[PDB]
Amino acid sequence: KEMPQPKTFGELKNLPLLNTDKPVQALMKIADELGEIFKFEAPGRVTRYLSSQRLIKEACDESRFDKNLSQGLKFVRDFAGDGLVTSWTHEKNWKKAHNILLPSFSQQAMKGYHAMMVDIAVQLIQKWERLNADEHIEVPEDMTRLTLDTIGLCGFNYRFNSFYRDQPHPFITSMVRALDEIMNKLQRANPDDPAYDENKRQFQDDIKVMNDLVDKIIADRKASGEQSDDLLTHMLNGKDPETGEPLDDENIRYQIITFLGGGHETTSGLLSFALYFLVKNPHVLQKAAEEAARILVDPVPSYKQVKQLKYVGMVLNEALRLWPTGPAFSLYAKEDTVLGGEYPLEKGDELMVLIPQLHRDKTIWGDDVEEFRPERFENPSAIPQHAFKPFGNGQRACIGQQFALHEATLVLGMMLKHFDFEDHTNYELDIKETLTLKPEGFVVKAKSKQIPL
Amino acid sequence: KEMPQPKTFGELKNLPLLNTDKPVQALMKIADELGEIFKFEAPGRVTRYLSSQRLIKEACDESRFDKNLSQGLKFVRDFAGDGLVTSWTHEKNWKKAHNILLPSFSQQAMKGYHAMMVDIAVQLIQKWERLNADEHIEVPEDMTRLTLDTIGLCGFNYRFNSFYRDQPHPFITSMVRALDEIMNKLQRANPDDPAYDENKRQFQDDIKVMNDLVDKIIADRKASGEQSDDLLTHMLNGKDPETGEPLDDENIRYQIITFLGGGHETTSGLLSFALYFLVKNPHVLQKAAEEAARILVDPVPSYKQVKQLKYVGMVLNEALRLWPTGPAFSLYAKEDTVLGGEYPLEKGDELMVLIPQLHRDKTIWGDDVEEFRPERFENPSAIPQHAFKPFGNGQRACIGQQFALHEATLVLGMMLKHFDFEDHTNYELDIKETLTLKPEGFVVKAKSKQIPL
Ligand code: HEM
Ligand code: HEM
Repeated sequence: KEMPQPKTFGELKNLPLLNTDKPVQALMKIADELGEIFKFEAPGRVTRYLSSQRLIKEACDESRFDKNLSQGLKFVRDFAGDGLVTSWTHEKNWKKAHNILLPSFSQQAMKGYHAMMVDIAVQLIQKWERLNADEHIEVPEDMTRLTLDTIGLCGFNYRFNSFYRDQPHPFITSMVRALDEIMNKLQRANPDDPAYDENKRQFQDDIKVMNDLVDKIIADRKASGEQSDDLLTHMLNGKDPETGEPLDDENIRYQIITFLGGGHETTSGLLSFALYFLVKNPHVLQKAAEEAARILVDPVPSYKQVKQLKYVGMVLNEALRLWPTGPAFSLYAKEDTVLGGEYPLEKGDELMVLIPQLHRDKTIWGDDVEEFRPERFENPSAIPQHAFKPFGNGQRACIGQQFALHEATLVLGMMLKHFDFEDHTNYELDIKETLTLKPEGFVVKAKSKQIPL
Repeated sequence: KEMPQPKTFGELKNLPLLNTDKPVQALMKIADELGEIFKFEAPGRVTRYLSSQRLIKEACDESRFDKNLSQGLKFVRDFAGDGLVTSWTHEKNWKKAHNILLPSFSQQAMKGYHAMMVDIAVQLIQKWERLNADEHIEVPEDMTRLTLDTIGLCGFNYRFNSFYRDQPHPFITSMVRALDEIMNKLQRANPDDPAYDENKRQFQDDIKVMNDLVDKIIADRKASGEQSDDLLTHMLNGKDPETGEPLDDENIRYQIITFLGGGHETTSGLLSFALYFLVKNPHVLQKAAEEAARILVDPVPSYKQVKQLKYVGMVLNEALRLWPTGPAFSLYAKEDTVLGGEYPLEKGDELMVLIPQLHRDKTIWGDDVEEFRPERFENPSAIPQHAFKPFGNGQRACIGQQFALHEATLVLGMMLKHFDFEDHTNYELDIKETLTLKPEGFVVKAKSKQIPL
């Protein structure tokens, strides 16, 4: 069968369709019009967007397709190098680092991070307890403070001290400016044009900032004479069982950058969407609060109590169903293949999985795919293979998934135990896109339940 | 640290604890009571049972510990001699045979076995296709017919023709009766009593049928004048690269018996437990069956398609986590040493790894350790070293591991492609123990999907 394709702009083909603040939301709209697959052509490149579980379960066969670096990720590689997110599977440093850092997300490791997650969570709760009558909460801003600080402390014993700051930490300003520079690069006809010399001067400055903090984190660890078993411990000391080799210096630097960027943004998105859906669905908020109060019976949560917040977990999954905060991942064909018995592909051909659309496939989820209903996840194992993919696929799936979900479950649980929430502006969801998705301008009021912490 | 010890029986010490049909399960229950290590005393022997990954990972250090023959294996050596399973690592014939036969398990060799594995697999599928409307399947019975036939045919070009029989083949009747006589001998206070002279004559009779079949297998091969590149070809003609020597006649006979025994029973257990867990976990059954339908698109599976059954592979590994079919292995201290910083051992001290307990270490796997969740094996690198050992350890690990999993993956794939399964009796798991583990009395109904074979 011949592939649907959205409207074209002459020699620019489809490229102007992504000249927008909201490209993923644009593609989702295309997917609504054209169905489970469409061709997307730009000058000198072609990809195919998949939206159905039927096709995506084939794309997620690792014998037939491997992770591809999208143009965006290729530009990310200019500062994240061969860190885990921006490495090819066949690069030696991918499997090495994969093997070395996976124990940093073991069950023992997760227990060891719990205390410091509580440290940051207490700081959030205290900030909100200390607000005056009628003040509000800037939700994504506060959630980004929490998640940046959490990965900094749990991973690196580094304190960003974001709750002491009116404005994001410099590292994040640089990071966001570098990603912003990257977004703008995706839709430029002449990269080399001298007009863009000021941008790449700014890009080089942003990379300088990120590396300055890297140098510090490393120098502090070397100088604290510490083996505080955390993510950094593993980066500096762990040896890969296959090769018997450690990470080299350069790669460690890239890993720090990678984990500092990747380790917070998607999670803050998740928390912001989850709070959004809770205030728009008071019956769900009430049920989630009921669990928080029944389970979190101590002044601070235990690891085991967090594992027992089953419904809070369902809330977080149902937020990732509707708005997966890393909304796309890219694949390539390992060999010539036919997709879905209809679409022939040649070795090298690229696919894009459009996760938000996958998560709205009515053959999987039923009629009411737009409804926020955490009960869809009562029994997570009922969900078919390759139907719910907010953490990607296979050996290149998110290494930090259990970290993300533990942090988010801890924090949301505490939030529901301690405050009642009001959507006082009747906020209209507005989704900002970077490489990630987040509510923009989401604000709430939190009335303390006056329960000691 | 003082070491826990279960309840005692006067002069008999702990030995009557193993006077049950289900000793490994009894040992697991003790492990749950007493923890990561206990001492077990008999008249004239002591061993320590290990259950934690922390201690087992040390036990698996080959510089400190070498494979020991348990009292059971020492008795098996009465007919398996210095076959690979029943040899000491320091016996010349171990490394010789290991070097000679290890190439018989190369993916190259696997490719050559595939055709004959499908032969037997097709016999099983056809049997089930030919059952009448309300008939059932005796699962362990059929899985044993299949596995025995596979190792006979692929190994030795011998056909047990087990699907043409109601009763097990005489070889397996005698092998089973001989191993049972071993099991009973592990409990007898005065072995030389005249009350057991009937048992000892029958044990010799069972040895004689095994040796009769061996003689025929060798006779058959020689008169054939063939070099059918199989496991028998290597035994008969292969030379050890290190010594430059072939196996002698005697050792060849022992290898044949060893492979015909261990080549089938553990594999048939694995298949039986896997099918058990699938019918108990319908959401996993549907995921596995969907995989099989998507991958096995030809009337007979190819070697390449069997390698694509990733989720089926996960199901098998999760059945090996809960019920590793060879549930224990034994080690001894090569020198005086201290285990786990706390438990001093003298040269020669014996250890027993209790693999089902290892696999239930909550520190490694999480709290939900009794649940059947194949997705624990989605990313191999996420499983700590020495945490999953169904195939033993190091240079003395299972040589047949690849063969076992290829056969099992092929067969379970075809079973899920061709039939729907019903747990019509709501079976209560009943685990029969020999030296190996298997469900007893497990029955299902198979409804054909009427897909041609
Ligand atoms: C809700 C939160 C998160 C979501 C939705 C998410 C999503 C994803 C996705 C979709 C991928 C695959 C990207 C691709 O195929 O190109 C991925 C990879 C990754 N994620 Fe996450 N992530 C989250 C949280 C985290 C956290 C907390 C960390 C670290 C602490 C992290 C570290 C990574 C890394 C290192 C990779 C690359 C893994 C590899 O290829 O070996 N993520 N994530
Ligand atoms: C699921 C199936 C199987 C399991 C769970 C399994 C398990 C084991 C274990 C635990 C050992 C080590 C024993 C010890 O340390 O005392 C072992 C050794 C062995 N297995 Fe397997 N096995 C399986 C299948 C097979 C197959 C199919 C074959 C032959 C075709 C085979 C042949 C052997 C041999 C020859 C050894 C001794 C290797 C040596 O020491 O050099 N096994 N098996």
